[PDB]
Amino acid sequence: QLWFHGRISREESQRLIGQQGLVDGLFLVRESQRNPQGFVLSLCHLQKVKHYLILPSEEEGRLYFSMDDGQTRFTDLLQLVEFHQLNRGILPCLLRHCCT
Amino acid sequence: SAAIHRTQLWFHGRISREESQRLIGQQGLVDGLFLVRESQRNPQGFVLSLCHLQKVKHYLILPSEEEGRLYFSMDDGQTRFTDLLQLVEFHQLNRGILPCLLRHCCT
Amino acid sequence: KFEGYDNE
Amino acid sequence: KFEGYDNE
Ligand SMILES: [Cl-]
Ligand SMILES: [Cl-]
Ligand SMILES: [Cl-]
Repeated sequence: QLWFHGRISREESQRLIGQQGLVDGLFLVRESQRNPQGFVLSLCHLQKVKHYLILPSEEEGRLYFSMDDGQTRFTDLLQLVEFHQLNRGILPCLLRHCCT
Repeated sequence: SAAIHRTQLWFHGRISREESQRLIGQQGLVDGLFLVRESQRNPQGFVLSLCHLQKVKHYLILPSEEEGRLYFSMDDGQTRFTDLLQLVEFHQLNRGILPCLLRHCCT
Repeated sequence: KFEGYDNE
Repeated sequence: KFEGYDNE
């Protein structure tokens, strides 16, 4: 919900994250402007903003989202976010604070 | 208790291991058929009973606390979940340490 | 690992 | 990996 920012650009995501402190684990999710069927997880780690592409995929008629080409699959963006609030996965840190 | 997992069709309360094996055997022994039950003696612990290759396996789910936040895990905190629903929903799509996906609720 | 269970 | 992103 509050972590989803719609169709904002990468530069805007970096400005929003910088404006709130550059704290480790601060994050937002945005629609990818360069992949229209994808999303981007923008995350602050070690006073730097990183961006992780989330792509949809289909296996046996089942749709899912993944950041690692289907090694870890999620039914929706909420499930991906909730998983990574407790598990790092391929991310360098946990998702800790939602960027307003 | 009124935890959210008690609203789920795969949650069967305090049934025994032998009971879970009979219940899963009665429903076809289909791969991915599963239920979650309360441990008869572990405080706040649960067991995932799962059918794979006509054999029923049992995975202990234990609670743990990281700082002041509780989480559940089947692997001593390698993979952590806030509640049993998040654990089950994850393993419907990802095998994790399990031999197959959770496919059909045993009920 | 947990004795009597299939966790690995 | 994905060009232009930090996925690893
Ligand atoms: Cl981007
Ligand atoms: Cl027994
Ligand atoms: Cl054993």
